[PDB]
Amino acid sequence: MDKNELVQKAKLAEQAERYDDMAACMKSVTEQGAELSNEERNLLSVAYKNVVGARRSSWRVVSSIEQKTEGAEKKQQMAREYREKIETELRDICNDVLSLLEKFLIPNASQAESKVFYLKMKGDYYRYLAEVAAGDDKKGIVDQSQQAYQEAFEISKKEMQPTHPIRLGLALNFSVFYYEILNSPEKACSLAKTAFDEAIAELDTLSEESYKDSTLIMQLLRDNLTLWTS
Amino acid sequence: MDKNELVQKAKLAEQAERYDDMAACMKSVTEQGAELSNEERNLLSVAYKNVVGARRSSWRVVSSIEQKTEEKKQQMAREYREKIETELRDICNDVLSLLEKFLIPNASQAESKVFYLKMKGDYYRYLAEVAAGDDKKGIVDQSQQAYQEAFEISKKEMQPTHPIRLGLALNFSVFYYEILNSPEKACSLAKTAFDEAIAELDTLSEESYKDSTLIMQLLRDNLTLWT
Ligand SMILES: [Ca+2]
Ligand SMILES: [Ca+2]
Ligand SMILES: [Cl-]
Ligand SMILES: [Cl-]
Ligand SMILES: [Cl-]
Ligand SMILES: [Cl-]
Repeated sequence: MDKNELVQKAKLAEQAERYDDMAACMKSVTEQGAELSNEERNLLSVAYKNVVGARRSSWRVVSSIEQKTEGAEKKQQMAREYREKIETELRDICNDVLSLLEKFLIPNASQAESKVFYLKMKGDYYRYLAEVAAGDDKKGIVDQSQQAYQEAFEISKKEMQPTHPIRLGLALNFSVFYYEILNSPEKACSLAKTAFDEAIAELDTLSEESYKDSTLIMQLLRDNLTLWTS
Repeated sequence: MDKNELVQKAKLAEQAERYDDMAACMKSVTEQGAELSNEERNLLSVAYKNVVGARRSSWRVVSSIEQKTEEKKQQMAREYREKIETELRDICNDVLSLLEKFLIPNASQAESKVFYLKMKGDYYRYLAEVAAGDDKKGIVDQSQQAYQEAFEISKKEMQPTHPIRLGLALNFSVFYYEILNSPEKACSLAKTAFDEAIAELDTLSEESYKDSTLIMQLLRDNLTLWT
């Protein structure tokens, strides 16, 4: 009921691996209208990542099965219908997150760190809608994802250090957007490489707190470069 | 809606790791009242094992947290445990109702009789893990009686290397160790099952050797742990 009580409840749900309970708790905290602490922001993000992620993973298995059944018209129809059922769940999750971002999280974000984080998150959830969209609505959704990422990108470039894990994480996800959604491997590689190289160049300005996360994300950036290069 | 379609939906749901959907499909298949095939009963078993399993795992983390508290936090942990318990009991009672109404009555073979009686033992055991005081003694006896009848039929009708007989021995030994706190009985049961399987090891066929030997390894791992 109370804010602090809902946060302790979310942490308990996290430990129980009951992420729908966790998402419900952090949604309620967000809806109280106060700016989320760094802890609360991370709890919200973890909760919804796991809720949407379960559907994404399932949709990837059912869509793959649907495509890899040629002659079975009845079996393919079942897979198609189950895929659509899963899509509807996924869309409702994404729309709940995107509504929270638009109504509470983005307008209340009083620091560049926070604003970049939430705009990146907006980019991610429009990207998850884009993964699942049919041709008519897809171009619009893809553009919404790109615009969110692009605004996040410009703010992080202006306000944040190249080694900042949120700036690096944005570069990772935006490069993935270009590769997987926009089919633009050259743009994806150049964004990823530039982010990696800028972090390498400013290796002095990197504190002992965000020293691990930063270097882990840099490794992921370069892993994508080597993968996409072949 | 038709059995064959529901079975295919269950398999789809399994691939998707959507186990509530899978359990719902196999529940409705069972409720048509025809004896389940080997494939169908295994789908039902996997579905509900995962559905109850999620609650059991959650109940193991929230119960522990409640234990290690000194406060408002304890009452929150208690109430969340109780909520998880309610879900868990409703799952177990669904499975146990399917077992009483459909599965155990229609079981035409000793193999399937043992399979379902073991299952009955398992789901009362999961209720026993979560019971306190009055109800527990009664819950524990139902588990034990299900296992005991299964055990007698398996010894009579199945070879020591049969995976269902071995799996029963494993779960019944775990019942003795974890529910009845009878470690000597648990070890004796597990040791006998392992040794008897080792002694008749030419009585396997190329199909079931992998499952049998995996359970044998789990039996011995428990013996090593429990010593
Ligand atoms: Ca859940
Ligand atoms: Ca599920
Ligand atoms: Cl949940
Ligand atoms: Cl969950
Ligand atoms: Cl499900
Ligand atoms: Cl599931």
